[PDB]
Amino acid sequence: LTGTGVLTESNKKFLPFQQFGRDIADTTDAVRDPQTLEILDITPCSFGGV
Amino acid sequence: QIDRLITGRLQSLQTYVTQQLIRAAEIRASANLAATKMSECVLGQSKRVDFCGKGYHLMSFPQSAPHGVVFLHVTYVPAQEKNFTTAPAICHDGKAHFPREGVFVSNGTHWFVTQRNFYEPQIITTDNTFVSGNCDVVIGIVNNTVYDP
Amino acid sequence: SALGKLQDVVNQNAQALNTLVKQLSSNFGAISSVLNDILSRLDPPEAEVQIDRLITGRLQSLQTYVTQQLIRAAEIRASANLAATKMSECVLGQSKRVDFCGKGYHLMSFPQSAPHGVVFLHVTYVPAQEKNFTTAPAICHDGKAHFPREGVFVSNGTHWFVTQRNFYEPQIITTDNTFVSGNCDVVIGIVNNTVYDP
Amino acid sequence: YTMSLGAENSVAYSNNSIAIPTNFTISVTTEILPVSMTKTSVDCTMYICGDSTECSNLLLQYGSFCTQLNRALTGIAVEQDKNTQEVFAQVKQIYKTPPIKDFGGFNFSQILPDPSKPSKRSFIEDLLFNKVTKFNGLTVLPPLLTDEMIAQYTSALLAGTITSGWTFGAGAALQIPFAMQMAYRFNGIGVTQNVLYENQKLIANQFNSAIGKIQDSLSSTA
Amino acid sequence: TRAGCLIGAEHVNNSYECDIPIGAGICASYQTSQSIIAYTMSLGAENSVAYSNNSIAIPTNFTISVTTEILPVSMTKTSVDCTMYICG
Ligand SMILES: *[C@@H]1O[C@H](CO)[C@@H](O[C@@H]2O[C@H](CO)[C@@H](O)[C@H](O)[C@H]2NC(C)=O)[C@H](O)[C@H]1NC(C)=O
Ligand SMILES: *[C@@H]1O[C@H](CO)[C@@H](O[C@@H]2O[C@H](CO)[C@@H](O)[C@H](O)[C@H]2NC(C)=O)[C@H](O)[C@H]1NC(C)=O
Ligand SMILES: *[C@@H]1O[C@H](CO)[C@@H](O[C@@H]2O[C@H](CO)[C@@H](O)[C@H](O)[C@H]2NC(C)=O)[C@H](O)[C@H]1NC(C)=O
Ligand SMILES: *[C@@H]1O[C@H](CO)[C@@H](O[C@@H]2O[C@H](CO)[C@@H](O)[C@H](O)[C@H]2NC(C)=O)[C@H](O)[C@H]1NC(C)=O
Ligand SMILES: *[C@@H]1O[C@H](CO)[C@@H](O[C@@H]2O[C@H](CO)[C@@H](O)[C@H](O)[C@H]2NC(C)=O)[C@H](O)[C@H]1NC(C)=O
Ligand SMILES: *[C@@H]1O[C@H](CO)[C@@H](O)[C@H](O)[C@H]1NC(C)=O
Ligand SMILES: *[C@@H]1O[C@H](CO)[C@@H](O)[C@H](O)[C@H]1NC(C)=O
Ligand SMILES: *[C@@H]1O[C@H](CO)[C@@H](O)[C@H](O)[C@H]1NC(C)=O
Ligand SMILES: *[C@@H]1O[C@H](CO)[C@@H](O)[C@H](O)[C@H]1NC(C)=O
Ligand SMILES: *[C@@H]1O[C@H](CO)[C@@H](O)[C@H](O)[C@H]1NC(C)=O
Ligand SMILES: *[C@@H]1O[C@H](CO)[C@@H](O)[C@H](O)[C@H]1NC(C)=O
Ligand SMILES: *[C@@H]1O[C@H](CO)[C@@H](O)[C@H](O)[C@H]1NC(C)=O
Ligand SMILES: *[C@@H]1O[C@H](CO)[C@@H](O)[C@H](O)[C@H]1NC(C)=O
Repeated sequence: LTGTGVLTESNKKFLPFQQFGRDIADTTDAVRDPQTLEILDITPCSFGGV
Repeated sequence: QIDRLITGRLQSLQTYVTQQLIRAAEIRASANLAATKMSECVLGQSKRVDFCGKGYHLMSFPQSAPHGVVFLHVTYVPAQEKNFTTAPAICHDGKAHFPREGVFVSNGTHWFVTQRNFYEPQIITTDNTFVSGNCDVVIGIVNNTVYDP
Repeated sequence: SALGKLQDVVNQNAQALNTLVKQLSSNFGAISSVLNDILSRLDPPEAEVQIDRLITGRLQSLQTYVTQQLIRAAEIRASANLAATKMSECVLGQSKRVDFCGKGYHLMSFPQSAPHGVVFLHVTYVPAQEKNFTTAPAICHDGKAHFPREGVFVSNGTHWFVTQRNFYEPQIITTDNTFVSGNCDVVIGIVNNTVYDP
Repeated sequence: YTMSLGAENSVAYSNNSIAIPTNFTISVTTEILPVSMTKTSVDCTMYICGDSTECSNLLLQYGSFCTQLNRALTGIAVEQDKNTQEVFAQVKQIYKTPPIKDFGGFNFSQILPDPSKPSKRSFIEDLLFNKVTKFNGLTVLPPLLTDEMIAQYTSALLAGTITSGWTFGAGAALQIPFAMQMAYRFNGIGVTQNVLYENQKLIANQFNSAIGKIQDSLSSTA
Repeated sequence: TRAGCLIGAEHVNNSYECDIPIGAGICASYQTSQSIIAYTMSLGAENSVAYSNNSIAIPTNFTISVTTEILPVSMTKTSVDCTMYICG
């Protein structure tokens, strides 16, 4: 998978075989780093109207 | 491929925007109704039937709510009803007497005049009733004596 | 800015049309936004595809504009029904509906035309100068209680009058301003006084 | 089944028989109305073409779709703000109830603001608030009037109604004992005022019972 | 503010009628030497009604006020030639 966002230390407990998270509205939410066995939350980068 | 995707996403956005516009028109109608209710119901006393709760309206109290309003309608409802004999007028001395504000009633023996929305009998006097015509016209006139104070 | 409500409407319509016109300047994926150029530059085999793209785009723009017009026409129909109801129950009569025909107590209304709209001059009555008074719901005279027919009892400190409730018009308390009911052991707040009998 | 419209009830009509009520009830009903939506706003460029220059270049061919969509959503948000403003902001001033609650026996403590409360909301207001329950170009603009301000507006309207009747709407607020205001209202419904004063305690108790029943209904049924 | 970051606006404590709405109870406006200020909009001057169980306030004078209520009635009867617009 590919995307843009900020990776942060997560609070979830992924199963040993789960890789990619998913929110309710079919949006990627967290990922499992392939090398380090740590789960990273993907918070999309800040934006807003001017 | 990106032309296809852009067309699809634009169509989805247009559908969403049209649905939002229609639902917002609905909500604007609801908000106009709520404003009218607050103006005529809270700030005053409505005489429009079933516009401010079943029964005769007394008052209202507004209450906030998330993206909405809640009216507490305080209304007056007659509960306990009695059967009385009635007449459209009573004949005293050839004249026909009609109630100024109320209706004639009879518990079988005597004739009284009561306000229409609450049984409060009062002896019939020339200050409760007004004269008109004679007793040969009104269909159903009854006989009685109009006490003179 | 007073007539903004009207101006807005006009502006909106104009804006819509403008966008529609500007939608003629878009290629929508075609090789040119001018139909004549595509017809002059390509043979039918691919001119048909290009014109198909242009037609799809312009048809979508037209449908969008039509839907916008329909929704705005529903808005304006609602406003027109409101205006008709106001004219019926406000000009051709006297509405007792609170705040529906101007702030205060409604006296009358006068309609005025305006470009794509109407303007109501609502003539209303508003109390201005007010005075405090001590008041009582009823008064004993001979054990019986008297209640005011129209108006409320007031006291300027020493004497008691009966005055209509929308304009201080003190009148002596008598048996033609007040009506009797029962006795004055039940009403809460009663005060003593004499009820002059004509 | 074939649904029944209602219970059959023949009226004993007769040309010389009338039915007059001898007693009444003071019933409080509840009427719920929506006033506004959530002020949603969508950024078409980021939704359609999230972080993609080529997609944006292709999208720029379609003209001014985004301008009119954003304009419509902005109009929607403005309209919601206007709806809330016109529904609630109908009192020129902010009246507040005096500490004395000598309201002819009527008890408004369930609708007046609670000085010890989360956001100065009344009991029924708090019940209503408690009975009702991202970064992809979609945002939710905040309403112009915060719930505290709407609570203040309802408090001003309620205090005006309680302490002045209807006069506070027409013009300057004119105080009046609540019993006399209810006498006005009874005169307004064709029931002479003496009915009130002779049955003041009963009417006050009935109103309190009705408010309690409304409380229970709101607390029980979501 | 709860609506975001505002730059160029002088934050004052005094409340005023809302002129340019920002959000979350904050409105901005140009005021006096002159500059742009953002403030928590006021709902109106507060007041207390001297309510007591045996006190009534009655008017003695009056004013006849003519207010103005504006209502749109009709749009511009636009008509579009579909075939000429699409396929001129
Ligand atoms: C109809 O009502 C009248 C008025 O109350 C009744 O007449 C009175 O009856 C009581 C008995 O309860 C006597 O004490 C009064 O002296 C009577 N007053 C008069 C003026 O007669 C009458 O009895 C009632 N009739 C029926 C059938 O209920
Ligand atoms: C309250 O009103 C009464 C009635 O007008 C006032 O009594 C009158 O006062 C005038 C003097 O201003 C005398 O000439 C009358 O003879 C009085 N009439 C009666 C029946 O007493 C009374 O003074 C007023 N009280 C106040 C405090 O203004
Ligand atoms: C109005 O005047 C009457 C007098 O006619 C008062 O009635 C008296 O009440 C006292 C109790 O406070 C009794 O001790 C007397 O016996 C009563 N007198 C009579 C003749 O019944 C009445 O209290 C007065 N009202 C007010 C509100 O003071
Ligand atoms: C009118 O109705 C009310 C309530 O239905 C009556 O008040 C009740 O009176 C009875 C006496 O028989 C008491 O036991 C109840 O506790 C009362 N209820 C309340 C809520 O106070 C009232 O008596 C009726 N009045 C008439 C004239 O019928
Ligand atoms: C108005 O009614 C409320 C309840 O409906 C009263 O508050 C109650 O007061 C009693 C006595 O202290 C407490 O035991 C209850 O827990 C209270 N209930 C609530 C919901 O607060 C209130 O006292 C009444 N107002 C007046 C002036 O009597
Ligand atoms: C992958 O290799 C790194 C060092 O190159 C090591 O620290 C890490 O533990 C390895 N991960 C696994 C799952 O073997
Ligand atoms: C009045 O009389 C009719 C029949 O004459 C009867 O059905 C009705 O119940 C009576 N009304 C009351 C309140 O009892
Ligand atoms: C009412 O109906 C009865 C029943 O026949 C009749 O005798 C009487 O004359 C009628 N009265 C009126 C006023 O219609
Ligand atoms: C009423 O009394 C008159 C005599 O004064 C009589 O002629 C008439 O028949 C009476 N009507 C009724 C309904 O009793
Ligand atoms: C009535 O008395 C109160 C005292 O609490 C005062 O504030 C108010 O101004 C008085 N009314 C008028 C019209 O002056
Ligand atoms: C009105 O309130 C006062 C206290 O300010 C009290 O003394 C008086 O008894 C009350 N009157 C009534 C009728 O409740
Ligand atoms: C506004 O008041 C607060 C205290 O309530 C104070 O800290 C702040 O400095 C004040 N700001 C201005 C511009 O007066
Ligand atoms: C009522 O107000 C007007 C001002 O338009 C004033 O001229 C007039 O004297 C006032 N009337 C009374 C009785 O104060």
